[PDB]
Amino acid sequence: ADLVPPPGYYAAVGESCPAVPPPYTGSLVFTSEKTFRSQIKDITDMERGATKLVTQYMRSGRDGDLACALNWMSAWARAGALQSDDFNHTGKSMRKWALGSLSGAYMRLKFSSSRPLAAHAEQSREIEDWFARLGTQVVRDWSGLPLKKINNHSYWAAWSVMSTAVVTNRRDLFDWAVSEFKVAANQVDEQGFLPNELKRRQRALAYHNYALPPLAMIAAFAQVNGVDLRQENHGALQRLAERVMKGVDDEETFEEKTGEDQDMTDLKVDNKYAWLEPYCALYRCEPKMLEAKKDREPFNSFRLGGEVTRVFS
Repeated sequence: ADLVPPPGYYAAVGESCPAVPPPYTGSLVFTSEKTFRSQIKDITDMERGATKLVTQYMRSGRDGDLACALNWMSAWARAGALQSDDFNHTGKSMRKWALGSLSGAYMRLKFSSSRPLAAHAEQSREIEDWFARLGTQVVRDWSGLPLKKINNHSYWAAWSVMSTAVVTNRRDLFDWAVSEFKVAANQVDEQGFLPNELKRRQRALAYHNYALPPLAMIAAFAQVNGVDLRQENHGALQRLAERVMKGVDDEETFEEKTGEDQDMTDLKVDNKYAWLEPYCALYRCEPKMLEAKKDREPFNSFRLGGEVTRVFS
């Protein structure tokens, strides 16, 4: 049967157009900060602008908004943007993040019970082929790695692929994302830690928290296509999630494991707990987990397709 997203992505619509950043067709050889931000400017201007044009069409229904979202994505699609075989770790990291954001947003157009795309067949097909080509490329980018190398980058890659899988109806890509999810569930030790993110020393809590959104989104998407991943490695996802919340409350447990006082800069912002939306859709959340969900809504996370609250509701 055809791959589907969670119920929320079938939401009805409602219920000019700036010039498109030059499509990035270059080699993806970037610097991992002011330099980095500048090298990836057209990619950043794309991922934010397209997502916000989708968001605003889904809210407003105005038919110019749709035209503009599809002109933006189909320009990049038609041009073969981010397809290069010349890449470094940072450029392949950028390919998958951009796939992640744009496919996550376009999902709402693709599956809305309004059928916005019924009028835009050609441009829609240009965009789905582009996402499938990028999805096939991401798979190559993060395959044949030993456990020592499999970390947050592989998890977010697996989400970008899953998002692509459902948009393009590609079971090959679905299956890859589920396997990657399985590897990641197995990385979760008896205590709910990921050894590789324990290497991040003072950032190990932040990086543990950064792993939950991709993994929870993959579990949410797998479940609506009949693949329940909630009990993987004795409920590893729930084990990792619980452990992350004990840590954000009480830092000490991570300081004890890493021997290091934890930087709480990336546990500050509300966007960074958006994983509570798909997680509490999957697991019976306790009042400490539902309260953190209640007070920070509604979540906007570009990297997950924008309005995450609206699609888990």
